[PDB]
Amino acid sequence: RLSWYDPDFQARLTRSNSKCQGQLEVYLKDGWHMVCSQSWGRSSKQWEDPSQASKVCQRLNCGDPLSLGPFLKTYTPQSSIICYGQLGSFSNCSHSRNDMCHSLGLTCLE
Repeated sequence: RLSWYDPDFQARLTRSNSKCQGQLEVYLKDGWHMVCSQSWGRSSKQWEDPSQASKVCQRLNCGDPLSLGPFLKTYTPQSSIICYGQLGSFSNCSHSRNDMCHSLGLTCLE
């Protein structure tokens, strides 16, 4: 129903320090929500493929994705969400009602 690949899909990297390097904030029906790096059954450790987020970096007019994984620990049990299913699908995600939520970060080139 919703994927980060859709042209209708809206996302931003949180202010943080650089607009091409921050926490992944995505647009849901409700509104903007941060993604927790415990989503899609993935663990809070840097996985080997950041390229799946090239389209996201493109949406923010940034360059190629350098890294994609747990970027710091912001903690906001309401704004941060956890999706279940297939990596990339944001089809009705759940709130991070857990005692170990980590921030998902995307680093795109300038």
